[PDB]
Amino acid sequence: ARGPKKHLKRLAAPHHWLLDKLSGCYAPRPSAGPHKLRESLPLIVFLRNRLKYALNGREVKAILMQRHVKVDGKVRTDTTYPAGFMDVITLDATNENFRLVYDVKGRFAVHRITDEEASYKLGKVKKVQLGKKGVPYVVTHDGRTIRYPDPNIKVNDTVKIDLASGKITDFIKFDAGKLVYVTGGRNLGRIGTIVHKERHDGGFDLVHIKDSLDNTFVTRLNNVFVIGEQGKPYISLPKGKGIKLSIAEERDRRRAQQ
Amino acid sequence: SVGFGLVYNSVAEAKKFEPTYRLVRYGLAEKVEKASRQQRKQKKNRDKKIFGTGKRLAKKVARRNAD
Amino acid sequence: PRAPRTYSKTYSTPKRPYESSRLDAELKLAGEFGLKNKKEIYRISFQLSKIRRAARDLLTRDEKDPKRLFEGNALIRRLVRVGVLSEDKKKLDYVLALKVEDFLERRLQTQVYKLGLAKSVHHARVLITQRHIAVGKQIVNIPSFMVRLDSEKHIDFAPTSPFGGARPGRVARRNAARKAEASG
Amino acid sequence: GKGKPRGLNSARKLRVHRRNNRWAENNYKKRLLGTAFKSSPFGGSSHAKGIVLEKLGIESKQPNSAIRKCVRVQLIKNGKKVTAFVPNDGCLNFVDENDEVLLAGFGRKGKAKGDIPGVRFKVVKVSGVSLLALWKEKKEKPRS
Amino acid sequence: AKVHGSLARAGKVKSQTPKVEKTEKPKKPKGRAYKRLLYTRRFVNVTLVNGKRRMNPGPS
RNA sequence: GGACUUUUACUUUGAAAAAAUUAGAGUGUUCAAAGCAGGCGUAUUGCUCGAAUAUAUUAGCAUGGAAUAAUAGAAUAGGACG
RNA sequence: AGGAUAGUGGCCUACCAUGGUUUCAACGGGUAACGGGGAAUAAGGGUUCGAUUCCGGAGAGGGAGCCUGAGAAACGGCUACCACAUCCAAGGAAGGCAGCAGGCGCGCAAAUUACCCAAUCCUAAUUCAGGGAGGUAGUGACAAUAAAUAACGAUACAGGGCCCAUUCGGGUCUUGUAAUUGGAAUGAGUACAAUGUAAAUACCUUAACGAGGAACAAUUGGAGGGCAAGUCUGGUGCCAGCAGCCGCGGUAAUUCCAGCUCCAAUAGCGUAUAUUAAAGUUGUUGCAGUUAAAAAGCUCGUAGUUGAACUUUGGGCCCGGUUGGCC
Repeated sequence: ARGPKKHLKRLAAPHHWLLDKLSGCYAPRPSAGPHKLRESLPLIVFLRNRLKYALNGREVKAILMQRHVKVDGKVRTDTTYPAGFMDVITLDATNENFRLVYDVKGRFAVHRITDEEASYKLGKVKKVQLGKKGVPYVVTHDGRTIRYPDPNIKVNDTVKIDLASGKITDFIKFDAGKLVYVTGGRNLGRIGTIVHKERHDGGFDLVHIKDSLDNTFVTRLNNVFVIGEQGKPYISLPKGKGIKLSIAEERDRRRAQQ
Repeated sequence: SVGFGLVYNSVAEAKKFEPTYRLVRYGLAEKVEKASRQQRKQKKNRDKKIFGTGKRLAKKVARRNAD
Repeated sequence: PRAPRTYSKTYSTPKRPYESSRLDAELKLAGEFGLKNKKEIYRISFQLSKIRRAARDLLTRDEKDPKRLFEGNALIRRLVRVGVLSEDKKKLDYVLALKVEDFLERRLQTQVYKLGLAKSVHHARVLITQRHIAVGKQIVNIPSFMVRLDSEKHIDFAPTSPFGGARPGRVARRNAARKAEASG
Repeated sequence: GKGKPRGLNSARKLRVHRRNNRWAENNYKKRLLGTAFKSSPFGGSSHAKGIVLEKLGIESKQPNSAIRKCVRVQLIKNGKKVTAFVPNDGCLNFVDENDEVLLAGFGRKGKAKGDIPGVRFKVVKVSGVSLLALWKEKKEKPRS
Repeated sequence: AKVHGSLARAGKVKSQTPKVEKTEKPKKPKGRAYKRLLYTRRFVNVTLVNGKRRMNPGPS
């Protein structure tokens, strides 16, 4: 329509934000950023509909403007900034550090963690290229573009970063038999320990993946997210660890935790 | 009855953070008087059709309406 | 633009209107359970028909069909929680068989009459709508309740109305003022 | 045999054969043609205003003998001439002439109901005044 | 057709009718009260059970 | 990677198919239509499950099969192994 | 080959070959056609609708053009023409509600020329301002949810078991029948108020006030059938009129018009029109074709649909999973 969009209704906003179909017929549009539109969590929906630390966007703007908040080691004083996958946020108040990861129910969880677990993150390499003047570089899944990494670091690998700079703490390559995390599809939030893969040269590299209950499935190689090696995750993981039990098994779980 | 309660760290904190309607219904402030929203829009359209300060147009309208 | 509020009925009219058998049976039911509306009767029959369709198209399925297991167990759970069904009949065939009479006896008005706070189901109706009642610690003025049996244990008259004290009555105060004036 | 083919790659034959036979069908025809909108007087509308011109004393079809006290009408959006059954007793005296009345159909979808030949329509109002109300004196007509 | 005719006779019997008016009676029960009356008329009231349960017995 | 990979239809499985809607889990809007909230405290620090799941036509990608239907194959062999 | 484009490319030009689509329905016409996500409706299959809250498109009175700009072919921006239409101190000047309200006209058919940015969001240089986007309230019987209009004790009749079987006495208790009578019993509406909300007005709360029916008064259809509900009274006399279909009425009307009674549904009920089921009366599932409508006068024949059988069976050998089956 004659130019960029600026508005966003509810019911075009994604499902997993869990925004309610009442309460005004307009929704918070994620302004552009280092993450996409849909696999992103605005800070407004975060603060206003995950913690209830505020009730209204006016209050949230007060918060963002008084700068209790900071992402990537930076204040990021916008009410609708994309808090994407894996991302880190640090709050002086309560001295908390929340991390933005997924749950198996297909939602952005709220992973309470410490300042060092915030001070490092994870990032999937999106691609690698050679910039001008012969500077090899790569770019991640969070719009971060980084220069002079190891040549051993290639595509589909994952990096662990300092968060005071965009430099590397370490890296993990992609190969058969490594612990991963899923981003896309019915498997949103699974953790399923690569068992093998398949090429289909021409499009849609596919991967057969199963979690420790033997339970297997198949996913796209650009929807997966490698988090390190089998056993140790490089971070702390949320309730469930990407399992997707049955409706009845979860019913029994909660009925035990009545 | 059931509602929402909110205590602040102090009166000044409440005054700065809370809504003006809430403070004035508590009695902590004065509801600033305004005219009709339509009247605000009316004078806005007026001074949108006007350009500049206005003293020159005033003197010109004076010299013209003199006769 | 505001997404429109869903609405959907809770009843269904008779396919064929004038069947004397149908009319007399449902009149018996209305005149015993203290009802005003074939609307209400159709409504309850419609709920029953929905659950019965579910029962049919579930027992169509094999055993250990996890859909059958989950949904049938939840159906059992709500039926025992509401009390139309027993605490020992979970085999789904009793569910095929259950009755509008069962729903009606689990309603509040005739329950009130069985408990004896009415002397007539119609007396229960007028007491309900005049708020001389509360099933828990909050007043209710709806006959159609489908009690959950915790209410049954917790029944009493309205605390904030006579027959549970706390006030003599509107016309009670009226009569008292009348006799005060007479003595005056 | 049976006529209708049965092969697995003859759906074209099936669709076109059925298309022709649906043209032989009734409502498909008028629906796809828009008779209600292009040739019918109303334009497929449920009701229609109209102007009476005169009165008519149509005799009744057999086996019956009466006069049905109908009237002659012209419409406004179209200008086509229509008859309308003043239904009940005295209503003609109620709706004498020049009235900007409202008309509707009978209930047989383009046909006459009883012993009222040539007629598909009846009267329902008089300048915004319903005839049953006039007939039972719950209301009374604007004089002019 | 005889499209014209005796259009003068309209309103004959409705005008000629001898006007009689509705006698008075108390306002009757409404809703469930009326249906209560109907149940207790039809079943516990055995007023007309001769062979086939008429409802408006003409004076017989 | 070199390589012959004669053609299909079919059929199985999976990824994916925007929400709302629909069916449907849980949920006492006082019931209900609804909505997605709620519930529990030592009620001062507070604790806490949720917002499932299913459906998603043809067509498109991969996909195990090789029955069924056709489908060219080396015959006055420019025939394969050589 | 070149030009243009932000970019490929008949997008355009120069030159050249003369091709390209077609019954596997091209092309042309029509469309009360924007499309889809979806809605009604059903055993299945399905048929119909879908402008219409979400997605993508198109448009700003019809057309054309273009500046600015990252982004428009912008129209709540410019230029012209066309049809509209306004103010003129007649020289000239300014516009395009298919934005919110609102008006005329069109009609069968459709709301206030209101309050607020409190929220949902957006925008700017920016927390602070603006926003008929939006929310709020008003009209609102479009559709949906709940559910009042009345009830309860005793007093005159009629019962059903049981006891006495001492007769037809009681009837203990019945459950109704009632120009019986009494209470308590709150609601609708009034609220003082608080609460509600930006401020409110409404809901809930509860004071104070607010029923015995004359009270505070439930209508809409119908009573011959399908189709439940008068062998009731008066009037009418194939007239007036009723009735979807059948039919009623021509001096005893079970249909008409009134009174009474009665049934259906109920703050809704009917009526008219469209559409689905019904409808195996569109028939793929699943129609008919001797006579009920329908087998071409007969034959050939292209596309089309359909098209004889055969080419790997067999057995052994092991393996390990599901189901029961000892324990």
